[PDB]
Amino acid sequence: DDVPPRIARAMENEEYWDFDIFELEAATHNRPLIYLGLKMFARFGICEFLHCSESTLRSWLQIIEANYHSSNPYHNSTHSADVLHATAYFLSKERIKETLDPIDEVAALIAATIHDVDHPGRTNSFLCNAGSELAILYNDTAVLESHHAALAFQLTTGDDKCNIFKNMERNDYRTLRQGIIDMVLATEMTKHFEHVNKFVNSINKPLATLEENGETDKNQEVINTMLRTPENRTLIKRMLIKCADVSNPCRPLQYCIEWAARISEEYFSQTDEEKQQGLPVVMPVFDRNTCSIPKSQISFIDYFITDMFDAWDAFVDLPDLMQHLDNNFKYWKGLDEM
Ligand SMILES: Nc1nc(Cl)nc2c1ncn2Cc1cccc(OCC(F)F)c1
Ligand SMILES: [Mg+2]
Ligand SMILES: [Zn+2]
Repeated sequence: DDVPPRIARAMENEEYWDFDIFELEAATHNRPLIYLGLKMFARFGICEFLHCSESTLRSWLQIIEANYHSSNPYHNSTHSADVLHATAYFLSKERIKETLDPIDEVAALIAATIHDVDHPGRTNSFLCNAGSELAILYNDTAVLESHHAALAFQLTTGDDKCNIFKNMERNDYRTLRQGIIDMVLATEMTKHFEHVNKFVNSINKPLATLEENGETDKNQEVINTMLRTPENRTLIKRMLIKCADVSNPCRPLQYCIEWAARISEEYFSQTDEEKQQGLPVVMPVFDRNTCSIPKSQISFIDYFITDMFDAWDAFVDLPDLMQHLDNNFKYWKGLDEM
């Protein structure tokens, strides 16, 4: 409650898509997650649902944020707080509100908070080629995604101070734990097109078919019943976390550029280590000595962002994100000048 003024002023317009996440980063001194988590979890009423104290939530955010590595240019707690902001924005949209249940909202907001915890600033493919402890521990399969969810549950339930789940009932926790794990694991790159195509095929195309019939009261209930199944709610949750995770190209230009520099610097660090250690170079284009950041951002947006956000926008209606996406794409194209 008693927040200092600059951090309070940094968190004023957090329902809005335009949000100065880097000012929140500077004002909190690399602690944006704990302050933005407290406000978001309070506004959604999360501890009322989980029956946790404000003091149990505080310790939980603390130990989760602590295990985010500040030395990572991108994969630090500021990224998680940003993904929490985009997650809350999507939940607040009319289509998600009338489709998802309160337990899903709780699963999404916790999942955004924990989804990259203890990221080492290296890709899964780096850890497998290096034979890292977590690649041997997780058998080269979704190495970091399994670690994030597992460590998050180790930190939460391992201590009575941090366990925000301790006052829940048996069945509710099993359902909520399975929801979090599924959203955290869905962020793995190799499953990108699989999760996008399942969303298009099972949601967008069926929903577009039924919208051709009309705006009938009996028709809306068929649409409501179809979307609200457990299978389709899972597919929406995977899409929502996946979009929030890589929402930075749909941000205001000033933030879009900062996120590009951070993730690029992070991939250049891995490339310097791979050449030094003799490891196979998994991202050859991302070398600080040869990489055109604007052109790599264009390739990134064409490969992962454009179709995914096209489908998500067709479902949720996200005009501001697509307008920013267009403006940012044109900015990158305009910097060539050659
Ligand atoms: N602006 C960005 N540019 C680049 Cl080069 N990578 C980014 C960016 N924002 C997040 N990432 C991380 C990333 C990298 C590759 C794929 C990816 O996919 C999202 C899902 F498929 F895993 C996310
Ligand atoms: Mg991740
Ligand atoms: Zn992430």
